[PDB]
Amino acid sequence: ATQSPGDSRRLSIQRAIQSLVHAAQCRNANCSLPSCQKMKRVVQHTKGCKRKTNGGCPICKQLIALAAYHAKHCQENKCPVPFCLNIKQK
Amino acid sequence: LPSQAMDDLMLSPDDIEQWFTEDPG
Repeated sequence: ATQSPGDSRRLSIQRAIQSLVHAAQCRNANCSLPSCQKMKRVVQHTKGCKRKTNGGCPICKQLIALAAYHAKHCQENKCPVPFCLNIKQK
Repeated sequence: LPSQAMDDLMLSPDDIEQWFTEDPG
């Protein structure tokens, strides 16, 4: 088997991240992948929000999760993602 | 770039996945 908690869990976050990453990196608010919009807007929901984590709006949280636990593995300091190149400040 | 990785890293994916692709038509 590949991943059994989730090839579907992983691949689904992998996509979450890839979307997220894309959404981070993609700066076209009218990319129309509105689902790209969305993720992007999710990054962007997240960051225009501060209740993201502080309150408990976990889009951002599961996005920080998403992004950071992503970050944790994308060694990059420069282009797309929320806590990605901000968690990635070493 | 390493965008993909095991779900051991990441906590509950549940949200952003919907944001990645829910079905909005």
